[PDB]
Amino acid sequence: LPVVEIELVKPNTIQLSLIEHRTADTNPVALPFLYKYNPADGFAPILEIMEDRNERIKEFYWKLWFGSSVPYSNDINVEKAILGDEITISSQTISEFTHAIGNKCDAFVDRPGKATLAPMDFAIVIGWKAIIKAIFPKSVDGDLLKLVHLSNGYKMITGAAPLKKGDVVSTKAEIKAVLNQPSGKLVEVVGTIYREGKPVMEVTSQFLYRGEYNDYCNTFQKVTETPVQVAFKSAKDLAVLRSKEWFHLEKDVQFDVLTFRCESTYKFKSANVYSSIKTTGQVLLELPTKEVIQVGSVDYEAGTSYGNPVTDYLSRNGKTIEESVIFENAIPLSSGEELTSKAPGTNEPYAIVSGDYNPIHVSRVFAAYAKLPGTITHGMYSSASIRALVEEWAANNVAARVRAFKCDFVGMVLPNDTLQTTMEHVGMINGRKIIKVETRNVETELPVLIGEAEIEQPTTTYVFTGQGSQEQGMGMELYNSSEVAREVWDKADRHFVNNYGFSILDIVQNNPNELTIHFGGAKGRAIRDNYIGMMFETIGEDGALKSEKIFKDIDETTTSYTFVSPTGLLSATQFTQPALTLMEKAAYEDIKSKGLIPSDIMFAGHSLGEYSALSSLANVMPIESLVDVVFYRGMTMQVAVPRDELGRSNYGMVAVNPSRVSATFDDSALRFVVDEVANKTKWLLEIVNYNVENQQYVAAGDLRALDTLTNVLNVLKINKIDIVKLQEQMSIEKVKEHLYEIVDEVAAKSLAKPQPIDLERGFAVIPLKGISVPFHSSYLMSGVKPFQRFLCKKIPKSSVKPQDLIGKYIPNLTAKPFELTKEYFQSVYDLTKSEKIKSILDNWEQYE
Amino acid sequence: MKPEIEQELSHTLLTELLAYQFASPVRWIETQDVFLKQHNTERIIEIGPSPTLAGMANRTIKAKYESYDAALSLQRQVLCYSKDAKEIYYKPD
Amino acid sequence: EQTNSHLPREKHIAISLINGARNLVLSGPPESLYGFNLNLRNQKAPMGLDQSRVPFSERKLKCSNRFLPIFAPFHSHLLADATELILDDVKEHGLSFEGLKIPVYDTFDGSDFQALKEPIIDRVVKLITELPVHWEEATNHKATHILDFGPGGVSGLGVLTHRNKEGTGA
Repeated sequence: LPVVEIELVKPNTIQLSLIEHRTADTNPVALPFLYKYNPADGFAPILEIMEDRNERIKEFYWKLWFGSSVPYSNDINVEKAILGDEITISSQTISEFTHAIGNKCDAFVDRPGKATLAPMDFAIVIGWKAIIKAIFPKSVDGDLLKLVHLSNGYKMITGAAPLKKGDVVSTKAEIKAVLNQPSGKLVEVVGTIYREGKPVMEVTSQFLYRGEYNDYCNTFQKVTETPVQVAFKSAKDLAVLRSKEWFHLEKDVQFDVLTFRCESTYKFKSANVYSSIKTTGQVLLELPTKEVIQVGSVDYEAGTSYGNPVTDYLSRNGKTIEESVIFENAIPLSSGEELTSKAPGTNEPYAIVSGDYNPIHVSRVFAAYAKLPGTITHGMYSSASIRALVEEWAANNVAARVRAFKCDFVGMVLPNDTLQTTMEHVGMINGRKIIKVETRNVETELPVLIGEAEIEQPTTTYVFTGQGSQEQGMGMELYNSSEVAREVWDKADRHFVNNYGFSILDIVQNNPNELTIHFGGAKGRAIRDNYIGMMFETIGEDGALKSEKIFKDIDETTTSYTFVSPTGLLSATQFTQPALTLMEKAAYEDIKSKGLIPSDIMFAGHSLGEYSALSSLANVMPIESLVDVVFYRGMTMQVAVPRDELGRSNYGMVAVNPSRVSATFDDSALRFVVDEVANKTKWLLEIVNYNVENQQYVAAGDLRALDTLTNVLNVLKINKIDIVKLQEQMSIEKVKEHLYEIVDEVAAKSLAKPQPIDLERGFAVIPLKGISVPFHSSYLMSGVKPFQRFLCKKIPKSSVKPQDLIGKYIPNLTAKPFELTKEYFQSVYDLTKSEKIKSILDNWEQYE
Repeated sequence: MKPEIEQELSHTLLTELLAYQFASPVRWIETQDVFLKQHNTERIIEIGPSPTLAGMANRTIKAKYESYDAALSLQRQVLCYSKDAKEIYYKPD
Repeated sequence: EQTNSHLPREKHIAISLINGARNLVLSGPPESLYGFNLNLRNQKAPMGLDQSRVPFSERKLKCSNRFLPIFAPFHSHLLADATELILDDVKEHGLSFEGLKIPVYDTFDGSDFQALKEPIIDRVVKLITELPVHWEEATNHKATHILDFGPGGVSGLGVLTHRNKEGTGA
């Protein structure tokens, strides 16, 4: 076919017609060039008519990328965003595209019983005819032919669903950067792709009208600033910025630290003078209720400046809220040569799929006109290739894990070239993995693609330990090494000593056996009043809500009070569980400081880690409230049991291994055993811990029933007569008496020892040494109302951000994930017979 | 549910949940079977002084979720903050 | 069944070929088969374990399993739709075989193809795509010498067919 036509036109003018065929409709289109013939000079007989050249090139490219359908309209506003067009993502298009890029990721090939997924790189297919319309406007006038695609960047909106094969998808894109660099006219466009109105992902492309341009009038730039966090400590600082006429606060509230989220709008007048700067942004204040309220606005505006003063002032006087936390030493993901790819043979299959008919990649003649090495591969193809590479070599072929990918077309690749890439994990952000890549032309070793990808972590979950694992020196290495961790021990103890009169750090570090609180001068009295104010409830036989005192030993006369724990204060419940929640929250916060937390995490805690959990992941409470509730809980469950002269109880707790008794001893075995041994002796005995099936059960109750049971489990082991093995030997009722033939003989032994019976280790029973309160049992059910009061006044209702609790939180009361469905209220209320939840459950309709 | 309605609901529900947790048995076996089956979590990170739940999770895997992981080709990796410092911080030598 | 108890029937695993008594071939999605052999690696024992000193009935099962260099889930439901497409491509052309001369034993049923009421191609395709392979049942011969023209040779079907009919004098 004709690809080149040189012919005379109206006298003394040559029209070099450069023809291209493979178009949207395969209709051949001509690129009319004009050259003036000059017989007068021979040294230069023909000079090209340079006037109106860019327009001839532009209309050509317009017919190319859009087809002769839409009239070439060059009058595009730069300011307004450019609209795309609603397209239906069908399975055929997905298949063709995946084949054109050679992607094998099975999430995109149609499989039964699973939703057909589309590749994230399909957005450019969706958004090309919207993206490229941004380089057409008259103000950005340059050699369209020498255009070079510099860099591309994908970014899925946090929490956006990847594409399916039925999605009705539209595209909106706006142009951001038009700046005359020394190398040419850079143009950056960002495309916010939509799905039923909600934006799904953002694509940031980057072109370059190579050459030279001095149109410093039609150049500009819009950039959002990095959110900076400035901390105000002295009193001048608050006046320092209040002097700044560009700073303008609208709320007269005191503030300690302020986060500045700003954006700017530059307009240049020369290489470095800014004909205008309009930089508006918001200043934000972090309240202890974790609710962020804007204190005021930032409004700078000037002309012929040399820098943005607001940004500079933020830089030197404050640190940014940075997200890309970098390792000190990057790690190579895979080592060897297994990361090698190869360029295609022809770029036409990619062109017809991606709608990019750029004749640089398909025709020898254009590729020669731009003096570039030949029909180089489509840059977008080279992007998608490495993307599909890392999608399996970095995410183990899990498609939804990649959430953002950006790369820089450093070099060009001619077809069929063999490309080797390296793959490196360097940093972290928001809990997702930063992976840096370099694709070098393996036969020349020069780099071609330097990129960056944000892929998720494996589905993680965080559990938090309970009490019993305490020991001296918890995290003290971390406390001495992690600043952000030290800032929670220091934030907490200086709350204790100023409100309870002891340093938790000293308790954890040098665990003593006794602590003497002193109510000294003014602030000494200002502490013992706090102790006095602690009024807990234990429902007695009268049932009256007896707002009774915890410390009957503290009054208006007691000058000083002493705690004693023979084992060590670090073992006393009211002191240990604050230490545990502190060390756990310290570790969690130090980790979060490293951007190590995925967004889709599920969390839970074992009877104490629960508090250190919803305070950590859900931040329902600041540290100062958390320590108060955990200390108050320790004391409440402590004084809840009437003690002996030594402070000890007739109650206890025991851990059992239902496997060491007999292989036939199932979960139902020991729970039926506890049911019978507690229903006969009329004592209180419950299994409160369902830790491991048939390996770890922890039962609680009065020491009498606990020893009765630790003996029934010994005699059923030496006899190997299991209650389930009696189900085929006896009926359901005559086993209830069969165990009676045994349980009385050992109840006699339970009464045969001194009533505070020191539980001896059974055959498969390992008691809880150190504690004597049957927590998680119905015995403590009386003391809940005071704790429930304490909570609803220590937990600010406004701090509850429920979106992170639904499904991500697993309570220990109700092991199914926390979620506010009517059935969930039913399940919790039938388990606790509460009043507050059944009240709202009755009038449930007040939900929608 | 309006954000204010569900906030009231969530607040009251959480308050009562914690309050009665204090005196109701911890249902940790089924909690493990939730966060291992209903979610199929790969990395289980325990934070505390000692891996009391890591040992509490390895046994659950070896007891009830071996055929399930093999059927699904899941390589569950348990990690505790006590010993697995280099592995949780993704900066392991 | 242990493996399929965890998966839907679109990842279900089924017996594909029966190459003999203790020579079977499974078919299914490669990741599912991978998990299956993962179970096996647990229930199995290493080859050099020396169970000589432990009595017979309580010995650990020993096997040898590895994927065959095949790239299609042959003889399964996984290709059940391809059957109609292939026979449609047949109808597209004049693809058919006339009356046979030597009796050809069916692979799944074990019957003769000369006794076919259908054409043969429509039968052989459903025989390759969906139906399993009962080899020794299909090669229930009355035969003295056997010639394999298939691939592999020393690693081909010939060796396992030999081991199947070791004492029958072929």
